Amino acid sequence: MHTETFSYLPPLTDEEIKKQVEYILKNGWIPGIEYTDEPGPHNSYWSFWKLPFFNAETAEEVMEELEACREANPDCYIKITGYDNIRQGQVLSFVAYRPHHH
Amino acid sequence: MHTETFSYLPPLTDEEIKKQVEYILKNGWIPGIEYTDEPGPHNSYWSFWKLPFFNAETAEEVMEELEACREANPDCYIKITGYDNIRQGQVLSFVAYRPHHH
Amino acid sequence: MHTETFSYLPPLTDEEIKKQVEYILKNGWIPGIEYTDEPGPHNSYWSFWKLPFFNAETAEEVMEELEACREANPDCYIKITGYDNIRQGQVLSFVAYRPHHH
Amino acid sequence: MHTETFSYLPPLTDEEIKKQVEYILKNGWIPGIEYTDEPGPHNSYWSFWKLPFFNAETAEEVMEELEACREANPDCYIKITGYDNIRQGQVLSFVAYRPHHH
Amino acid sequence: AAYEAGVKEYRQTYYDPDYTPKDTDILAAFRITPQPGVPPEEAAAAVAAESSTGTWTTVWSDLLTDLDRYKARCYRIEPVPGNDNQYIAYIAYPLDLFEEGSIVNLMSSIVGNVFGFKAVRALRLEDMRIPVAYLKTFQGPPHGIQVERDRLNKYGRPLLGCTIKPKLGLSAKNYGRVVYECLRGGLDFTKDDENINSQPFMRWRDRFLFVMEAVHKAEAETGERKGHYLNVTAPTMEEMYKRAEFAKELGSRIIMVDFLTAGFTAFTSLSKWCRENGMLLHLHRAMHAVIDRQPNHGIHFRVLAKWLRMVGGDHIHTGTVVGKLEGDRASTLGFVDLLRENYIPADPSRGIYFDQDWASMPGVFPVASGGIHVWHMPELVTIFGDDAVLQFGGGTLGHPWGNAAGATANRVALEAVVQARNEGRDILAEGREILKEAARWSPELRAAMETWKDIKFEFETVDTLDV
Amino acid sequence: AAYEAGVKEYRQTYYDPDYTPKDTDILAAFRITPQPGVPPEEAAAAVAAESSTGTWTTVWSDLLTDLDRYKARCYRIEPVPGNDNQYIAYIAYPLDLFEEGSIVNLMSSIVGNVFGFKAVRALRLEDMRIPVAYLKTFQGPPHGIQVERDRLNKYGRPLLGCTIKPKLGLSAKNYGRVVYECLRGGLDFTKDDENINSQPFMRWRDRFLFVMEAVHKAEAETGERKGHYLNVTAPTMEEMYKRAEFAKELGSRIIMVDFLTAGFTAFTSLSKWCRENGMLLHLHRAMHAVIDRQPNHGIHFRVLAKWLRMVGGDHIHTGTVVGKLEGDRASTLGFVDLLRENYIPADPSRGIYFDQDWASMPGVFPVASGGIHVWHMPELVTIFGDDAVLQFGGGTLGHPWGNAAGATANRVALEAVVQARNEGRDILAEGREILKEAARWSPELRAAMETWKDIKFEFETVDTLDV
Amino acid sequence: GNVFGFKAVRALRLEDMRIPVAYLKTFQGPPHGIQVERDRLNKYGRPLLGCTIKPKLGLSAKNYGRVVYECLRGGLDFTKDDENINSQPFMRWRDRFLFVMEAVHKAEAETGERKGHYL
Ligand SMILES: O=C(O)[C@@](O)(COP(=O)(O)O)[C@H](O)[C@H](O)COP(=O)(O)O
Ligand SMILES: O=C(O)[C@@](O)(COP(=O)(O)O)[C@H](O)[C@H](O)COP(=O)(O)O
Ligand SMILES: [Mg+2]
Ligand SMILES: [Mg+2]
Ligand SMILES: [Mg+2]
Repeated sequence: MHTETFSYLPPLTDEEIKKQVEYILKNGWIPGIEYTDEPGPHNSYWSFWKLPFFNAETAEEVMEELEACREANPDCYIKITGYDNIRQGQVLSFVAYRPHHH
Repeated sequence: MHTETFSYLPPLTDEEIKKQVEYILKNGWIPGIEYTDEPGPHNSYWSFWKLPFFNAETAEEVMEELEACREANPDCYIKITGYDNIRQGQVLSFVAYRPHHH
Repeated sequence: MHTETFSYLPPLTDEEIKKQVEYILKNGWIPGIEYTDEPGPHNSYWSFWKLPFFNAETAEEVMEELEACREANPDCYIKITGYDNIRQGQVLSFVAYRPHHH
Repeated sequence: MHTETFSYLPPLTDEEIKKQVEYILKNGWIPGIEYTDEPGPHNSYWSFWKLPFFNAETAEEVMEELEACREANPDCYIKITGYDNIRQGQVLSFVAYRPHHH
Repeated sequence: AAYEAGVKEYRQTYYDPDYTPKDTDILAAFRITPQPGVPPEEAAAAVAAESSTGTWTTVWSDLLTDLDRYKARCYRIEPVPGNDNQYIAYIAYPLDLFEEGSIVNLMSSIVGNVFGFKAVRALRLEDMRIPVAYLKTFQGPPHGIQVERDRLNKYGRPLLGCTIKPKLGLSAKNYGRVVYECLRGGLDFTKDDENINSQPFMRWRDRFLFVMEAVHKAEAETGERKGHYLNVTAPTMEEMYKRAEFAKELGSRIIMVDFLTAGFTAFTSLSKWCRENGMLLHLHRAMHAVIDRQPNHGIHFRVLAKWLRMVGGDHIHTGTVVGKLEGDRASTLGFVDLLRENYIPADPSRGIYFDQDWASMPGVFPVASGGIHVWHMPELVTIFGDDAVLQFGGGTLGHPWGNAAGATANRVALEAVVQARNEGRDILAEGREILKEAARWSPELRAAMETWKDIKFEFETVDTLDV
Repeated sequence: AAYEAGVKEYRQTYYDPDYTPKDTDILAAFRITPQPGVPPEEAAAAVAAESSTGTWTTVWSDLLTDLDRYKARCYRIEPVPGNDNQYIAYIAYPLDLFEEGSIVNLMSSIVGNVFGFKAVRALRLEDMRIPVAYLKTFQGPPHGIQVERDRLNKYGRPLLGCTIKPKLGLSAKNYGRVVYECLRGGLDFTKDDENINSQPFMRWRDRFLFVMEAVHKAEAETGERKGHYLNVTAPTMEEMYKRAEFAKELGSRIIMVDFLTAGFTAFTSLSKWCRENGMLLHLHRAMHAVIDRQPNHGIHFRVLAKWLRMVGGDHIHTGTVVGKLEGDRASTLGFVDLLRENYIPADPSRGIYFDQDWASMPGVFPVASGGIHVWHMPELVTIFGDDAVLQFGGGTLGHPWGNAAGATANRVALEAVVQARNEGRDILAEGREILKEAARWSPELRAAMETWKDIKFEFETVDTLDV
Repeated sequence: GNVFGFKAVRALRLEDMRIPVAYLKTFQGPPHGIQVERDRLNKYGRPLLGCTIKPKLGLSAKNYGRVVYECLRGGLDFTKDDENINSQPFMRWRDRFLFVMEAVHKAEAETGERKGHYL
C-alpha cells in the first residue's frame, strides 16, 4: 500500500516531517492533518483531525497536533497536508505515520 | 364539380332557396352568403359576402342580398349558409347559384 | 450504527420508552414491535414481532411484549413503531433495545 | 398583386416619387432602382437597374434613371430602393411604376 | 349595422353580482386598487374580461361563439378592512378555458396581462379555488410525504438539511468534503445553493461526482439513508435533463430545481421525469419574493404553493417565520396546510379565501430554511410538526468546531425537542430548558447554543393580513 | 478558536465604497427600502452578500476559497430624489459567478432570495450592466431585425399585426376564417392570444391546420408575405417542441411563446431551436406586470428586456404608451433603445442607469400592442419609428365592416403616415389631418376613424421616474 | 373484472354508469369530434354517407381500389374496409392501402368533394 507523495522514500523522521511543515508555512499555505484506516485508491476523504490549521503560526504547533492524532489513532495512517485557498487545492499531502500493521 | 349538400338535386328555384333560408331562421340560426370562383376540395374558405347576417329577421332580406351577390359576382358559385354559435359550426351550406360555365 | 429517530440521544430507559408508547396510544395510533440483526440502510423490513397491536389498550401491554421480544432475540436490535392507518404510514419508529455487540 | 410599402396608397405621382428619393438622399442613404416581371412573394431578388447609385447627389439624377428603366422595361414593375450600409439593409422599398397589365 | 361596433364598459358584460359559481369553475380572489374615477366594478370587470374573452372594443367575432358560456364573471366585490381604495374582486372562470395539466396556460390567463392595465393602479392575486376536476389533470408530487418517508425509512421527526456555504466559490472536491462532514454528523440532507449550477470555479459534473462519493460514504458510515439535493437548474431543458440523469446514474435519491427561475414549462417536464425515474424532487422558490413580498401588488405565495403542488414537488421551501427571511406566521400556517392536507376550509385569519379540496393528491414537505439555529428548534417543531424539513446552512457550517459538530448539534437539539414533545412537555414554554438539558451531555449542542445565544430576527412584517 | 464563529454585520465584508468595477463585472442597481433601524449600507450589504457568497453567520469554509475574488460588493449607495427612505445601491458581481449562457443562473443569484429579507422592506432591480464578455456566451435573437426584414422582404414601414378575438372560445375553423380575413386585408401578421394554447373549445393541432391554410391563402391572394404567430406555449418542453415542429411542418415563418409564463429554461431551448430551424420567434411578455408594475418593488421591464434579448427573440412586446396598458413614455423610449441599438449611454431622464454595449448582438423588433386604433398611428410611428410591429386586435376585428376592412384601415393609416413623414411633414402636429386626407379616398379608414373618434386612454402613471 | 362469475349470483348485467366530470377530465375524448370533423371535411347540413366494401373477404387489392373508386365517385362521402379485412393471403394490407388511396384521391379530384376510406 503506497500512499502517494513521499511513499517511495524511507519513512520520514519527526525532524524531516517538521521541515515539510515549515515549507508549508513559509509559503503562506495552511497545514492540516488527516487520518484513516481505509487508505486505498477508493477513498478521497480521509478523516479530518480538527480543521485545517488556519491560525497555525509555527511548525511546532502542528507537530504537537500530529503527536496527539497519533496518540488517539495509533492504528491509522496519518498524513500532513498543505492547502492553498488561492488556487483552491492542496499543495502537498504525504503520510507522516503508518500503523504497526503496515 | 359537385358542391356538397344538395349538389345531387336539380338546381333549386328561388322559392326552394327561400324555404331553406326560412328553415335556418325558424331554428334560430344565422344565415350567410359565401361565393367563389375556386370551388374545389382544397378550399375551406369561400369569400364572405358581407358578414353572416346576425341581425336578419326575414328570409326576404337574405334573398335580396343573394341577388345582390349574384349581380356583383355572376361568374362565381354562391352558397347559402346557416350558422349556430352554440355548437359553433355551420348547420347547413348549399350552393344556390352556379355560374354559366358550370 | 445509528438507528434514525432518537439515535442521537442517550439510550432510552424503560420509563422513557413507555412514555413514547403512551404518546402513540394517546393519539389513537397503533403500537408495534420490530427487530433485526441486519439494521443497515439497505433494510426496509425489519422482522415483525407478532403483528401491529391493533387491540392494545395500555402501554404496559406493549412493554410486556417488548420484554418478551428482547428475551427471545437478545442479539437483535428492537424498535418500537407507531402506525396511523388514516395517513397510512408510520408516525414514529425508534430503537428501544440494542444488542451487546452494538 | 400588392407590392409592400405604399401599395395601399393611390399610385404615386412623379412628384411624390421624387419626394421619397429626396428622403433617401437627405438621410445619407443610397437610392437604387429594381424591376421585374415576377413580383410575387417568392422573389427576393428583383433585377438591378445598374447598381445602387452610391454616387448620386440629386433626386433628379435618380428620376432620370427611373424614366430610363421604365422606357426600357415598360412591361415590368419598377421599385425605388433606399439602402443603408451601416445597418446593412434596405431602409425603404416601394413600387414607383406598375405595368399596364397590373 | 351588422353589429354594434365601438367601446363599451367592461362591467356591462363581465360584472355579474348574482352569478353562482359552479363547482367546476376556477375562482380567483384579486386585491384590486382602481384608479380614481374608475368604478371598482369596472376595474374588476376589466380584469375578468381581459383574463378570459374580452378586449377593449366590441368585436363581431364574439357572435361566432357562446360568450355567455366562456366569459369570466366578477361575481362579488368587497371593500378591504382599513383601506378605502382597495377591494377584493372574486372572479369565476369556466373549466374549459384552461389547458389540462398546464399551470403555464392558467397563468397566461389569470395573471397574463391584467396587472398592467392603466385603469388598475395595483393588483394582487390572493387566492384561487382550484376545482377537483382541474386538479385531476395534473400529476401532483412525484412521490409526496408518505412515499418519501417510506423511501427514506425515516419516521417520527422532522428531517434535517443544510445549504453548503459559502454560496459560490467552492471547488468540487471541497464541496464533497463539506457535504461528507455535514451528513456524517447527523443531518439527513445537504444541498447545492440555489445559485450553484455550473460555473468556472466548479463545473457541475465534477461537483456531482465528488458530492455523491461523500453521500455514499456518510450513508455507509452512519447507517442512515442520506441525500444531497443536486441542483439541476440549468439554461436549457437539454442541460437540465443531462444533470438529472447523471444524478440518477450516481445513485442520488434526490435532486433540486429552482422552479420559478427555471420556469413552469421546464418544471412540469422535470416533475414528470422525477415520477418516471423514482427521484425525489426538492423545490427551491428562488425569485418568489420578487412576486409575493408586497401586500398591494403581485401574487401571494399561497397561490404559488397551489400551483407547485399541482405540477408536483416532494419538498418546497415555505419560510421559517423566525429566521432571516420574512414569513407572516398566520399566512404561513395557512399555506402549510394548503401544501400538506387534503381539505382546507376557508379561514380569513390565515388568509385562506376559498375552501380547497385536493382529491387525494399527496402532500408536499414544507422546508423551513434561512437564518435559523438551535435556539429556534422548539418553535420550529411547534410551528411545523413532524412533516417538515428544517435546514441549517450557516447554522451548521458556522459551528465553531466545524460541520460534523454543527450537524450533531442540530440533530441532538431536534431529537431532544421531539422526545420532550412526545412525553407531553410544553416545548414552547420549556424550549430553552430542553435545549439546556441536552447541552449537559452534548458538548456540540452546548457550543452551538453559546455561539448563537440571543441571535434573533424580529422586524415589522411587510406582508401582513388586513386589520 | 479555529476561526471567528458567530454573526457579523454584512457591511464589514460586502460594503466597499472605494471599489472600482471591472469591465467584466456584472453590475446591478437596486432601489432598496431598509427597515427603520437598519443602516442603508447594511441593507445594501445584505443584498450583496446573499446574492453572491455570504450567509447570516460566519462559516469556516470561506477560508477554503478566495472570498475577496468571488464576493459581490456594494460599491455605491445614493439617496433617491423625493424619498428619504429609499436608496439606489450599486453592486458589482465578478464574471465567474455566473453560468455561461444562463439567464436562469443569473436570476438565481441576482433576484433569488434577496427580495424576501426581513431587514429590507422593499427592493426593485432597476438596471443591470451586462458586460460584453458575458453577452458573448449567449446566442441572442434567432434572427433579429435586419435578417427578419430580409426574410420577409419588407422595408420602409412598421409591420402590422393583430391578436385574434375573442381571446378564448373560438373554434379552429373560425380561427382560420378570422385570420384569413385579417391578413388578406393588408395586415402582415395575425396571432394567437397569449392564453390560446390548447383547450376543449379548440385543440392546437386543429388550430394550426386551419390557420396555416388561411395564411398561405392570404399570401397567394395579396402577393405579400404573411405570418401568424402560432403559440407554442405549452405545459412541458416536449409539448412545446411538438407544437414548434408542426408549425414548421405546415410552413409557418413564425411562432410565439409566452417567455415568462413558460419560463427561461424552456425559452432558452426554444430560442436555440428557432435559430436551428429558421423560425422567427415572437416573444409575448405575459405575467411581466406582476413583476414590473410597481416603482417600489420588483424588476423594471428594462432589465427583463436585456435578459430576453440575450436569450433571444425576434419580436418583443414593449407597450404602446398611449394604449390600454401602462407604459411610461420616457422609460419606454429608453428600453426600446436597449432592445434595438448596439450602444446605449446612461441617461437618468429615461431610467438608463448604466452604459450598455451589445457587441453586435442583433436588435429585437419592439411590438406596440393593446388598446390602440387608427387615431394613434401618427404618434405610434413617431414614438417607435420604422423598426416596430404595431398590433391592432380589437382595432381590426372591431371595425364595423369586419376584419378585412379593419385591416385595410390600419394599413392605409400606416402608409399615409409613413408617406407624410418621408415627405418632411410633422406627423405629430399634422396627424389628424393626415388621417383625414386618407379617409377621403379610403372608406375603410373613414369608418374606423368614426368608430373610435375621441377614444383615449389617459391615466396617472404608476411606474414613473423619480422627480 | 370478477363479479360476473360468482357462484352466489346467477346473472349480472351492468346497465349504466355515472362517470363524474373529475374522472372524465383525465381522458382525451374523441381525437376530433363532430364539429371539428365537419370542418375538416367541409360538409354541413346532412348526414354523411358511407359503405362497406363487399364481399367481406376474398377481394384483391386492385379490385378493392376499383370498387372504392366507383363508390366514392358516385356520391358517397366514405367507403370502408370490412371489420374482418386486416391483412390476408388474398389481399395484403399495404397493397390494399396503395390501390385504395389511389382510388380515394382520384374520386376526390373527379367529384370536387372531400372523400375518405376507413383503412
Ligand atoms: O441561500 C440561502 O439563504 C439558503 O441557502 C439558506 O442559507 P442559511 O441556512 O445559511 O441561512 C436558502 O436558500 C434560503 O433559506 C432560501 O430562502 P426561503 O427558504 O425563504 O425560500
Ligand atoms: O391580450 C391582449 O390584450 C392583446 O392581445 C392586445 O389585444 P388588443 O389588440 O385587442 O388590445 C395583447 O396580448 C396585449 O397588447 C399584451 O399587452 P403588452 O403588449 O403590454 O404586453
Ligand atoms: Mg440558498
Ligand atoms: Mg393577447
Ligand atoms: Mg362489416
